[PDB]
Amino acid sequence: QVQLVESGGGLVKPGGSLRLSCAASGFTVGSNYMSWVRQAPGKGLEWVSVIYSGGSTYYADSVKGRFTISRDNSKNTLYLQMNSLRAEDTAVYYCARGSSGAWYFDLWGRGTLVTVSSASTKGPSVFPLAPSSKSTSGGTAALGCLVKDYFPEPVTVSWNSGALTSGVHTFPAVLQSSGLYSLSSVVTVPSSSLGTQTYICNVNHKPSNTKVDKKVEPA
Amino acid sequence: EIVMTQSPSSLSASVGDSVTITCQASQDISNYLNWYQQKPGKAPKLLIYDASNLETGVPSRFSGGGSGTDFTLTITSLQPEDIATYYCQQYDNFPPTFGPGTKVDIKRTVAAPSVFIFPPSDEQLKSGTASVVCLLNNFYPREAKVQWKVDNALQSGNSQESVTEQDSADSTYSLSSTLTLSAADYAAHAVYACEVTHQGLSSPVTKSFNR
Repeated sequence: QVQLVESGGGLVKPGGSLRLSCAASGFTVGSNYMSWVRQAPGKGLEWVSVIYSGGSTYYADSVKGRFTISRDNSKNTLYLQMNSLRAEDTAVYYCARGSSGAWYFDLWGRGTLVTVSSASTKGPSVFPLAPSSKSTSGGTAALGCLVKDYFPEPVTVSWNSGALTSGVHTFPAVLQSSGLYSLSSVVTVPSSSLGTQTYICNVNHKPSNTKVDKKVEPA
Repeated sequence: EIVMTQSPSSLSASVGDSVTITCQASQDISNYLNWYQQKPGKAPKLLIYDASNLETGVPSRFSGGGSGTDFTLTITSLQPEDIATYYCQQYDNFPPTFGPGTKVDIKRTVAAPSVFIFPPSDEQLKSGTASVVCLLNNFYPREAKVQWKVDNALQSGNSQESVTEQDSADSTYSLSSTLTLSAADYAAHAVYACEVTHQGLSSPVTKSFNR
């Protein structure tokens, strides 16, 4: 009932421009000190900008001149305008709420991943990893989905639209020699009920706004 | 700008141990110091604010101390779910800055992997590529070795592997390996096998199939 959810991330060419949005529920952006903070390997977590309730904005030195934080109170959404993106701007971007204006970051969003590169987006192919006598052990059966050949990151995968989370393992993606990513997601379930339950992996690759629902059938 | 340091970079401990991690500011920051917990793929979560105040709903086994330039966070009965990277953060001078983080892992009993193998899907085969996948499930410690064998001949250079983060419930890991061949190459051999070595097994395990 009280959360933050970011959107807008994806592939952007150097010098390009992107707009991130962040929709709040359970509180009003117009009466809160909202911040953007990013994270990437090397520099770790990095504060980027803030907008006060009254409206003052402040920016980190590394994005002064290029980024602009804003909010529309009608939609209760918060925005980060990103111009003239550079290689080093690749990061997960989080919006975060603070109190007291002294910066605590008490509530964060899920994050949205921005990849600055000159390559091209490619959506994945999804193939079932079907349960069979070679993926059963002691009454348990393994099954999964293989999410092959996409760029850039990330791919997210749900099972049964979010209703199946026990026993799921979505593996970190690997970089294939083609420069494309591949990942697998698997689940273990009872063997005895493979004939009566249905298992569907939901694959979302928002950088190429691609969505695939793949029923995984026993072999 | 204030530089925030943290030690150790990581540590391992068992369930019930008490663990203390440290954070140093380059100069005095009073008690303007916050602690965050983050697990891989998830957003940070505020644990302690103003050096020693528990955020609402944090278990009492977390506590923080310090003032000036040295600060500590202490967990008294380490639980499997406390697996994470912990970040400290100052707000005394602009701009606020974060430490590089300390990773807390957990030890547990040796557990041998369960091993499964998946032949390529026909959907993929008709596109001319054959991926064969080997799954190692729920093992500990994380060190494990997979070898691919086609018609009993060891392979190199055509596989890739990836290990999960540590499970927040049972403190195990899982591992996925994929062997990728062309449809032409795939259809010229009979038996496909992944061979698994791990400290929980006295002899390497092999899962295979024909076709």
